[PDB]
Amino acid sequence: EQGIELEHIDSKSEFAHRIMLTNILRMMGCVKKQKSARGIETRPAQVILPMSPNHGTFGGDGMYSESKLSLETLFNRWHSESWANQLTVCGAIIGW
Amino acid sequence: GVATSFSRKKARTFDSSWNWAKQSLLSLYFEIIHGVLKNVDREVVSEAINIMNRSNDALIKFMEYHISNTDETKGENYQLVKTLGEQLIENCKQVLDVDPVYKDVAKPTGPKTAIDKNGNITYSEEPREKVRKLSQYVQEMALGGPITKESALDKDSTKEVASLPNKSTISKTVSSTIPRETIPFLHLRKKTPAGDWKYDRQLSSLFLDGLEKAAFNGVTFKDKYVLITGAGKGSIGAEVLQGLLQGGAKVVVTTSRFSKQVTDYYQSIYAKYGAKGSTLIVVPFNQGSKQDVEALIEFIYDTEKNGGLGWDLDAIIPFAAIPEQGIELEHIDSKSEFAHRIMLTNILRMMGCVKKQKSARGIETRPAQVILPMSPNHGTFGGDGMYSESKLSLETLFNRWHSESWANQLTVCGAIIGWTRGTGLMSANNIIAEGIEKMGVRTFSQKEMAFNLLGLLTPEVVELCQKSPVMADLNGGLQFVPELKEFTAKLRKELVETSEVRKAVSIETALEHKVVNGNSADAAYAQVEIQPRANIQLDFPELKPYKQVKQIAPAELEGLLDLERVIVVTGFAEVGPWGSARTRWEMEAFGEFSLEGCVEMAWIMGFISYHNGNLKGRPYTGWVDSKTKEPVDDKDVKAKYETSILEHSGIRLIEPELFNGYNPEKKEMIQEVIVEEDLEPFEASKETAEQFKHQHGDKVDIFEIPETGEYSVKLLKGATLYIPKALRFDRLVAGQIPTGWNAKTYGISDDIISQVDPITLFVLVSVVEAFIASGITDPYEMYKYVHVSEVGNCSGSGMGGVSALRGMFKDRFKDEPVQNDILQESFINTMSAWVNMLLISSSGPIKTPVGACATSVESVDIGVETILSGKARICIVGGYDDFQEEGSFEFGNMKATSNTLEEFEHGRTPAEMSRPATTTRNGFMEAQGAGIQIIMQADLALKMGVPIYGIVAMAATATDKIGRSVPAPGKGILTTAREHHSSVKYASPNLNMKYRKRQL
Amino acid sequence: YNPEKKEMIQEVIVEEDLEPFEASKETAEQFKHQHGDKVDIFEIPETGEYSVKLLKGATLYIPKALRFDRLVAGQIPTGWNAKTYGISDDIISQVDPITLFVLVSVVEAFIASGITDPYEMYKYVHVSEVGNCSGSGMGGVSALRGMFKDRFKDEPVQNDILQESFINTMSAWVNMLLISSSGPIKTPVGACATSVESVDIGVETILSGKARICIVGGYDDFQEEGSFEFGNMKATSNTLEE
Amino acid sequence: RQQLQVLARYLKMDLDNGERKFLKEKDTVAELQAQLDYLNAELGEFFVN
Amino acid sequence: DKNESATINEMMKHLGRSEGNPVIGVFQKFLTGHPKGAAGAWMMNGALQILNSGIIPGNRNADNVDKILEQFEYVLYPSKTLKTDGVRAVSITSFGFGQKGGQAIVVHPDYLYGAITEDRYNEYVAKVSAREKSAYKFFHNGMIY
Amino acid sequence: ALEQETVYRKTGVDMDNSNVDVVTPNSIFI
Amino acid sequence: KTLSLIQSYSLLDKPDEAIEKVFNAYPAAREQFLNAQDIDHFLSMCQNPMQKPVPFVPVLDRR
Repeated sequence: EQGIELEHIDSKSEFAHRIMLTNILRMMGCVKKQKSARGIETRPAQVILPMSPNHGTFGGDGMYSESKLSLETLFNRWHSESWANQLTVCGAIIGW
Repeated sequence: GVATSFSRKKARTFDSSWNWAKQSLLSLYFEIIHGVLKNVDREVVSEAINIMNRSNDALIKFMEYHISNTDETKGENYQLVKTLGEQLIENCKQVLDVDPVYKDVAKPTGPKTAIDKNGNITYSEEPREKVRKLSQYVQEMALGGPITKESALDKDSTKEVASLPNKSTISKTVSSTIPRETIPFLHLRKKTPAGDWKYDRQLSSLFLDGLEKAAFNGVTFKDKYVLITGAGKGSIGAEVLQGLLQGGAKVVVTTSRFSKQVTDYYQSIYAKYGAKGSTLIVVPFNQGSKQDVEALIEFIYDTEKNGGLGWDLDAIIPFAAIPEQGIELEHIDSKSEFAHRIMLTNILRMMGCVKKQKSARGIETRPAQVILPMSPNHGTFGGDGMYSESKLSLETLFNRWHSESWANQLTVCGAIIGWTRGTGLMSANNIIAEGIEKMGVRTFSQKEMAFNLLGLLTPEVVELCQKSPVMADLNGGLQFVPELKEFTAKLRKELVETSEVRKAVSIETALEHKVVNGNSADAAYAQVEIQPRANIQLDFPELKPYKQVKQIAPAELEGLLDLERVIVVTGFAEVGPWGSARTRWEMEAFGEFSLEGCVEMAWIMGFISYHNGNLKGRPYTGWVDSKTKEPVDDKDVKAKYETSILEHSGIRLIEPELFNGYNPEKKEMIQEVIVEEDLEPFEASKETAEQFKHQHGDKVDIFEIPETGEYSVKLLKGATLYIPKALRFDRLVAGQIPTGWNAKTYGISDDIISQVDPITLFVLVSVVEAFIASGITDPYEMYKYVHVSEVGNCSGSGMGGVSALRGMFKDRFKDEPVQNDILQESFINTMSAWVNMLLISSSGPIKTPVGACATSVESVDIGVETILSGKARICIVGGYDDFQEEGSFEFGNMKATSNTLEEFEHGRTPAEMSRPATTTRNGFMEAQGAGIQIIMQADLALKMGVPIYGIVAMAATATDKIGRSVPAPGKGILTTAREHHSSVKYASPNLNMKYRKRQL
Repeated sequence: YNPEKKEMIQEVIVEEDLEPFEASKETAEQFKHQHGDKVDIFEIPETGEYSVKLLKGATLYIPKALRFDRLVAGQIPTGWNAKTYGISDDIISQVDPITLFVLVSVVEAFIASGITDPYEMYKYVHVSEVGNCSGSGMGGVSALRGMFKDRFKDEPVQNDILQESFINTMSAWVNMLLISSSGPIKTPVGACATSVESVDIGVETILSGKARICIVGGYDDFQEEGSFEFGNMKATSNTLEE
Repeated sequence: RQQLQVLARYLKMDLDNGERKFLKEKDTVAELQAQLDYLNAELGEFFVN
Repeated sequence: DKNESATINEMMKHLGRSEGNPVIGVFQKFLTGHPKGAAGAWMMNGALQILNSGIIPGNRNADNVDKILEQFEYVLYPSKTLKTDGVRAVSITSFGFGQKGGQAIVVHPDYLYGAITEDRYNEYVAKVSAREKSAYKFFHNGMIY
Repeated sequence: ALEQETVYRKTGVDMDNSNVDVVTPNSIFI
Repeated sequence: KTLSLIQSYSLLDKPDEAIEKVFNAYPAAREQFLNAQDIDHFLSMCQNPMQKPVPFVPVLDRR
């Protein structure tokens, strides 16, 4: 999403946010339900999330920065919920 | 979820604080005179602030007259009101031409959890030690506490009212009081080159000083335009709203659940709190809808000419939200994806929209401060769905404000809101608040959290926001309680553990006492209760002792009046939408029925019927459901019938069973067609066939059917027919007599009910009920005191027997069966004829007026002049009209009545459709029934010992000028105040009663 | 009105479906709303008009004609026209015919009183001291036919027809066109005694010092509906017996 | 046409039953298109595709 | 509702009603609607109920009083019920179709007893007290049967 | 009386934060 | 919905005291004729068959 400033956030950005955040959560949600169904408690899947170091610092990115920053909630929720035996988070802050 | 709520036409504006100040004053005046509010109470102050905040010249002239005409002798409470009231006038005069102020003056409360002996958990908000004022609250906040390390009110409020205008200057600010190595509880943050947000001493000082001044002097929001969402009844959103309105803000408030209940909550807040210059617009709104957001912001910025507001926002506060509970990452579905749209993407779209509207108009120097509710707790509890993702992604707006092209239109002020206690016990996690506070953390009332966020709208932190984004930490040290999830969980354990052990010991001690005392000392323990029955009273006027009656009037009055020529109302009654004058008064005055109200309405509407006989075998005496014949006790009537009573009373959708099957959604009209092609023969008697022939001539063929004697009727080509059709009519609502009302229940017979127009049944019941209000149970008792020629009927109607007119103009035309004497029943004077023919049997005057909507006053006028001419000693007086299909339609063609479909567009309900004196009034609400009064010479009233409800001093009628508009009202009744003023230097002695009495 | 030939209407059920007739879109939807299953409406795709098949079981109204036995009445002399007195076509179109009889009676009465310009009263008396205490038994009885019959037959009827039916409007027109008083207005209804009741009210209004002058009297029209109803009550002479 | 009409009546045979059923369906289409045109207005053509 | 507020304001201005003492408006029709010929009788019943109770009922549907009505200093448009110490008199104004205005004034019934003797009053009080008792008897009997 | 005895024997979304206040950290379930 | 001044009909054994008690708490009752529903209830108790007949004629009717 290029030259989409806050005036211009519409359908493409709302769809992009679903690709890059909500449906990432739904895919780790799904692997938790399949691993639990079969009582697999000792073979966790390491999720590698592409993070950014640059949240908002360029603009024109649509909802990219909101997408990227909201995955940093998974480093806290791994302690606070019931899916740590099914899933591990390894956030990679990818650079230039 | 994503469905549209927002319509411009549903928007309600509240702007008439110039009227609510006078009502707020007069409310507090009588509260204090009846001892409901005392000097000690904190209400008289919070109320005073609101009366000062609406100070204008009108309101001082009002307060002066009301406080400079109280007799301080008549009681202690009259001295109290006059002391307070003189103070309140002194203040109000200073503050006149001063901008109004948000000032919280509430007693600061802390949490208390109690567990009793038997293991019941009670929560109570408990006056804090060393924090009795709002000033003291800002000092507590500045000093932090041990965990934040880093190496004349309620005695004499008449005195505190005096000290509200007196602006308090402080030599040293509290910023200096902030100890080093200590982070305060409220503080601003600053972004370090690393990217993190740290406590900043300097920024934080500035904020806390503005917050100190707000606590003393108060804050103005004059000329501030605010959008606020997620501000419903019992939220922080709604305590912010009160403060905005308190300081004269103009505010748009959005509801997701628009209704009379909600639109009344908000009317009630504006009328208590909206200071001079404040307005409140309430619009229905779905923050989940993209189309509602675009539409809202376009309505706020559009010109009043294009149907908008013509505003330009200075603050957006988007606190709308839906809860998601026990939604872990496995369970994120549709609700969470929708919640994320409400709480993040459509927040961005709403700031996007205000940027496009501000830029359109080249507004580069009036930015709107967005106040985002942030959390400090991102992911640290779980079960929150996508709440944490929503909250954390708004922290991108503190960076994008530098990196994009919208900083001149928008400023971000992120408020990290901390532990805010709700109502009681269940609300929030109130039971563990006390326990969290023991850690050195501070929790907040909703009114303190409101205070903190109104801090962020002060001119000092508006100034920072416009330099750089402001991040406000209103979290009172919860940063520093480590592993808060498992802590909070340990605290709930310890309360439950204790409660359960205590409740288990309490159960066993009851069992192991029940066993020792069987059901002897555990069964004779229990008392006998008295459920009240309805003792319906006639409400005759209270007669005081003579010595108390001679105070009221001047002594010269004895022997001065000719009592033969003073007219006096001696009884009254009515039949209308709320039953009787008794039940209408309860609804009008209290808005709710009493036990006696409910039983009268249940008897009227025919829900209950007394029984004194055999009832399923046994003998019974009491009330009985009229449908099932099951016994009912008065105590059960509210619960059984109050809901049914209120659906089928008052103004409501037209009920077709009441109006002869009239369905305004479906009006039978008829169109005149020419028959192109001959019809199939139908049979008809000889006489009916000759009637078709006489009408149609060549265009019909009639022939005998030689066996039967009947006739064929061929309607031929060129013949006229009438074919029915159906208009949909737009006047759907009316004030109808309560469904059930029947002349039978009063004692009128089926012979009279069949003979007579329904308006005449309303009248007969009104004349009886009126004679009972006059203690005249047998009308013939009048003729012990007065000749048969001295009782009059001067009552009338605007239109009269309007069902009888339908009979002679429509029902005959359709060869329906109609009584031969239908015409007699239509005359406006027949109702009176029936009253004479069935009750009174006078040979006294009968002067029936027609005065359209003023027939009842014309009736009084005629009634008085008939008595003061010595034609009659007693007179029945009043008015009656029915509601039928034809008049409803004609009042619609004249555009006099409210169009009910327009009213539904505006989101009005039937109740709120008659709204006199209101901005949005758009025509009247047709109703039906009768009102009767009995008036006499005062002389004759005192001789009969009838109750005397009032004196009719004056009764006049006037026309207006030359016009060409029969429904246009005029000024012609001004002539009741006609007097000469050329020669008004010295007082006329004809007005002095002493003089007048000397001459007598 | 021809008393030898009174249009009534009888409600028949259609045994056999009718021939289609055209109607505008809005009129066709009105037939549908009334009849439901018993009518078929279809667009005629060229014009935009609609066919209306009235089906088996549908209700129709067919006209018929009573011969009525009250053939005679005391009618204003044929020719009488409010124009000859000086009343305008704008006022004549707006107003019920009983109100034309009244306006001419109030002028003619002021001339019998040598008051050619009613406003001369206000040299001697306040604007609040002229009254109208006149009335009718039944009032604007052609306006009632308008709202109870002519609307039903979707004939054209003035929107303000209801104002014209009220017994107090005649007086309103007299004030609005001649007198311009702000004095009392006590309109009586007394069936056949409204004129004496009017006098009584008029006197008591003067002896109370509410009014110094008062217009007083009575008016009624003759129309088809009241003729018929006075016949069902057997009050009028049967002209055929006569 | 008139002869056809009496044969149709005799056979208890509605000639419009077809066009009725059809007009009633064209309404349910109008209705479902209105639901779908709304979701496009809310979510946008990009998201729906 | 503009014409009526204006004609009460001009009545009160001409008879030197004190600045700051406005008549308190009551709009019964919020609750009953407009019954044409009966409108005044209901307003009158209400006015007697106000006189005797000293309770002034509020127009619960006055969301927002029209800005045009602030020019009328001598009227006050309450939205909630006011329980006062007493009401001495009540005006009742009706405005018909076809140019019918009306006013009635009703004075508290206690201004009449000033005009009679302690004996005549005490005789009256006893007759009334008797009647009220009979009337209650009659009412409750007719209601149930 | 027999008739009477016979007959006796027969018978015997909310986006406004009014409910939960989700603006506040502790209303959710802390 | 209060609780009764007469808890046990034992208290009626000094009866003038128990009448004073009831008509002090409800003084209206001294100055009001029997409600028509309370006449019926009174005559319904006079017919109660599980009770010694009342030693007085309480009405002239068919009974």
